[PDB]
Order: sequence, then C-alpha cells, then structure tokens
Amino acid sequence: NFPVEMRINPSTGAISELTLKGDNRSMNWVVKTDGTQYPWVKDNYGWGLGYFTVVKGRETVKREWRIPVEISPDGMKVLYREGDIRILIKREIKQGDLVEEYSFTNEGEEPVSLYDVAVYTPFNDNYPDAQQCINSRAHTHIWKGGSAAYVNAIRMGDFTPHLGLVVTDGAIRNYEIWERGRKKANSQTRGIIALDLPDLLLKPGESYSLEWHVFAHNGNDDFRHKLLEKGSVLVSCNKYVFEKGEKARVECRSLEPLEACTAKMNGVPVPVKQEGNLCFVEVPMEQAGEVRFDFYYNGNKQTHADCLVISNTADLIRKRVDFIRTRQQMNNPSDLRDGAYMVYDNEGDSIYLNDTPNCNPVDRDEGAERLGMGVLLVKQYLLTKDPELKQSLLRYADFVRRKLQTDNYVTYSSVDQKNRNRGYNYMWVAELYFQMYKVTGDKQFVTDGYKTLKSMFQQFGYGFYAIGIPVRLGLQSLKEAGMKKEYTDLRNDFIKTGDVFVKNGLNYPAHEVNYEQSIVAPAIQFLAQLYLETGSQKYLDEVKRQMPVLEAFNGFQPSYHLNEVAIRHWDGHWFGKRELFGDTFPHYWSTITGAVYYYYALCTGDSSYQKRAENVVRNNLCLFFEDGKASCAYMYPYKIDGVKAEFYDPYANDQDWALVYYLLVNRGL
Repeated sequence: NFPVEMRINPSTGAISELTLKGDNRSMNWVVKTDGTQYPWVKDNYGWGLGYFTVVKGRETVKREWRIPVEISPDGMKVLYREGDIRILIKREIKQGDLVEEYSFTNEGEEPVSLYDVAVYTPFNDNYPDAQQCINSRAHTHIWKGGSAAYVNAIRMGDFTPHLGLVVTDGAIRNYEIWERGRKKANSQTRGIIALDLPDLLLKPGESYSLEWHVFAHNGNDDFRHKLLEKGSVLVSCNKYVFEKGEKARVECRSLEPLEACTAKMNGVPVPVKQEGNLCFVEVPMEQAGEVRFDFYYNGNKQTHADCLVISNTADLIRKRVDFIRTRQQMNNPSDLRDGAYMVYDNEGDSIYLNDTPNCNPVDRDEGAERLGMGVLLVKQYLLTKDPELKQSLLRYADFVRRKLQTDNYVTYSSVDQKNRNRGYNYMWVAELYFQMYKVTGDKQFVTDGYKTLKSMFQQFGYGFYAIGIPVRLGLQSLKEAGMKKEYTDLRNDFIKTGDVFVKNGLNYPAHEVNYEQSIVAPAIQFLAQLYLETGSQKYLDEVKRQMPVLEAFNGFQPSYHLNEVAIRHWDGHWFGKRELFGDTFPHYWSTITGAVYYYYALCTGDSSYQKRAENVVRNNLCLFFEDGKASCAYMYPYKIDGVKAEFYDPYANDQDWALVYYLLVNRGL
C-alpha cells in the first residue's frame, strides 16, 4: 500500500525525514530538525531522541540523549548511554510498517528512579499557509491511553495516505509541547511534541521497553482497524459528560477476546461484562466531578477513558448566567464601561480592568469576543423570561451602541475607540442586536443589526471569513420586522460572500492564524445557513466539499477534553491570565464545528450529525463550574516548555460563546 520510508540522521541517530512511498504529495510527516523549517528547531529534537530525569537518593540529573555510543551503518540500531541508563533503539520495516523498540536499561550498581521520561515525536503539525497545510501538514491526534496509546495524524486536506502510531509494548501516559513563544512563530505552530513514558523505577539490570508501529492508513476507520490488528484496544463511552444520575456505558473493543479484563471507576473496582471481543462497564454516575474509567487486561496492560459528571446542565447554565450578571457586569455610573460584561479574574474574585501589564491588552478589553456574554444572556432570557436579565441586557446593548460604536456603526472593542477596527467584532455586535429584537420587539435593533453588517461589508468587503456571521438570524429578523428592502439587500450581500467562499474553495486566506479551525468552520457555518435561506445547491455542494477538511481537525479520543474537539493551541496566550501557548482542549471555538454539524443535519437530514453536534457542545461544558465561574481555556498537555499545564486558566474571558452554541445546537436559539 504505502510503505514507510525514512532518512536517519547519521550524527544523532534520529529519524530526520519520515515519508510514505507512493504519496504523490511526498509529505514529510516530521518537522525538519536542522534549523531549515524553524531556525530554533535543531537536531536535539529529532524523532527518537529524548530525555529523562534520573534520581538516585538526593542526586537528581536531567539527561537528554542525542549522540549515540553506537549506530549501525543503516541507522536501524542506535545505542545511547546517559549516566547509568542505556537507551537502545531497534528499528525494522515489517510489511511496510516501521516498528521501533526502545529499551531503557539500568546498567548501574544502584536502583534508579526516572521521572519525566519522554521521546520526541516531532509530527509536522503547523500552519505555514493554507496550501502547504492542506497538502503537506497533519492534524496530530494524540491519545495518552497508556498501553493503548496512539497518534492518528490526518493530513490537513484529508487526502490519503494518513499516518498512525500505535503503541504495542509499554505505555504512553501523557505528552509535552516544546518550543512555543511569541518569537517562535506564535500561533502558527503546534510546536514539538514529546510523548511521555510512565515514571520508572529500575533496579540494576532491569529494563523498560516501549514499542510502537508507525504506518500508513486511509482514514479513521482504517486506522481503527489497523490499531486492533496490531493487538491494541479502543475505548469509548456513550457520552463524555454526564448529569448526575445518568448511566454510563464504557466499552473496550479488541480484535480477539481479552484475557482477565477488569475495570475501575476512580480507582474503585467495578464489574465488567465480556461478550467475545467486547468488554463493557455500565454504572450510574452519582457524584459530580471527574470520572476516570480504567481497563486492565492481558496481564500487564492498562488504558482509560476520561469523563465528567456535572450536577445538571440546566442548572449549570443558570448558574453561569447569574454569575455573568451579578459579578461580570460593570455596575458603576462614572466608569465609561458601565453596563459592559467584562473579563473576570477567578483567583482575585474581581472584574479585570485591563489596567495592568499583559501580553495583549486588546484581547482582555470590554468588547470584541466579550459580546458572547450578551448573546448568551439573550438566549437564556428567551428561555427563562428572567426580568433581571432583560434589564441587564438593555444596559449592555446601550453600552455597545453608545460606547463601542460610532453614530455611523463603525465598531470598536474599547471605549477609547483608539484601538483596532476588526471585522470579527461587527458580526457579534450585529448578532447581539438581532437577538435584542427578539427580547424587546423593538424594530430599531433590527435596523442597528442590519447597519452594523453594512458598515462591515463597506469596510472589509465580501470575503472576510468571520465567525458566526448571523445569516439566518439577520434575515429572519428582517422578515419578521417587515423590512422588505433591507431583507433583499442583506440577502444579496450574503450571496456575494457565498460566491467568494465558493470561488476560494480550500484556498483559505490567512487571518489571525494562517490556517485554522476558526477559518474553516465559519466558512461552512456561513454557507450552510446561506443554503438554508436560499436553497441554491452550489452552497451545499461547497459545504460537502469542505466538511472532510473541517472534520480532520477533530479526534475521537475517549475524553471529554478531546472527543470531537478541534485542535486549537494558542488562545491561552492571547486570552488567559497564564499567557501559555499550547494545546487548549477544549477551547470554546471548537463549538463552531458543533454549529456546523447542526446546520449540516438541517441541510441533509442526516441526524447522525445532530448527535455529533450535541457531543461537541456537551464536551465544552467542562469550561463552566458549579459556582457559576468559567474558564477561557483548558491547557491540556502535561507540560509546555517545562511549565506544568493541565489546568483551567483562571480568567473568564470569551468562553461564553460555547453556551451560545450549546443553545443553538440543542434548542435552535
């Protein structure tokens, strides 16, 4: 089919190039580690190199293997010796698949403990431009599944072949990201991935072995089939976020029946039923919080699923809305931001006033993406009819109209109006106004929505790939308000935009990132809505062409953080208190894909997409806490450039859009 081919660095023993024979695009699946792709990415990051911290009593030393003590002529056997630790790599190409075996041996006289043991796997996951991304870069779907860990690397344009890595001996417990920073291509690269082994304790002469297979495949089904053929397992749950009292069904699928399969729920044994090559657990979810399901099988193997239990969804949203109103709205006549919904510091329990040094003030200001708090409160008002929300919203909408806009509908994100005039901001302001018509019956909101959109098209033209262009909402509001001339005019403006997107196809222009899910998803979000309003097949045919490209951003890992959640890896820097670049899983714009799936199901009648939409938005509920607080990003990897991650950023900033889209998907609002 597509045998793996490689070039081995003769000085380090790393895999410097990994290609698939018969790929007409000749993609390199790794980042170049000679400084020629990124100047700061040099040969210490080669695939198969790595590091560990060795501890013997009080003596702690970090070692990085880079220069072999022995390397075979063909580069298929490489031996390193770093202090007491021997690292042997044995490579073989077997039926077109690369099989690598890493053994770590304590050759010393005393036991050693190894911590933060990792192998660099510098998958070529970065965003130089749309054309190179589509043909020559990969969305790297990492699953830290222990003995059943894997990486599914999907070429960003969805063209086969794709690449898989399946662990077949030992385990991968997590991953780290290296080489992020403002001066290291900022948002435009995922950085350098390192796969973390378990922490180890090795007596003298004892070894730990890790083996994996790297192989070509033809897509998610073929990847899954091959993973099972290689003797690993696949875990899945009926859902990844549960309301208290719901029943979870967790399945572990293998090729052949598992031997001695047992399970645990948060470390507590639970019964497993085995039916041939399926092992499953069914349990009630009776307590709020994280739930980890572990499977133990075949003597020494283990893997897991990560689930979340919440009290219940309706109350979660109610509490969030009440928090926004009672804690995150500026209530201070004689502050010019009076009425604004604002960034909030959950550590300090105070509104963030943007009066202190940070990496990008404009992304912590009183407008722009913070409009989502108003849009959320409207949708919740439409459900609940809470008069306190209405009063809060009237004040907000006044703040927006009077302080963030000029009389001619030029739209800023701060009261000074000295900062950027940015196309994204107009869509969200317009959405707010059209929603406010639904709250108030006041036709002036529909006029303001329409005129905001006109001001946007006047200034930015027709081919801006804005997020949440309110096509259905705007046109419905114009139809309902009886504004016939404005309806047809706006409809014609949307048709122009639709024609630009169709003509561009996969040649997506660069925006704030060169290529990303919140360029692709909004294109399709717009086109699907334009189809639902016009019935012109040309827009639906473009949706269908682009869907596989959007779906490639999303993995199927059995975690609420990851399952159908788009790869995004920069918003912690621009929006968070901790200012950390690196994988954010979930980041709330992943819900745009949910919106797309919702619209696609309306367009085609394919209800499997509605279930998928529900899954996407459900998984973003982890950003909202039971006291009404929220987080702008979950920083997912173990560490990023040595800094501990695995945390919710302590700012509530822009994440309330996830609930805006939750309510779209689930209630059509």
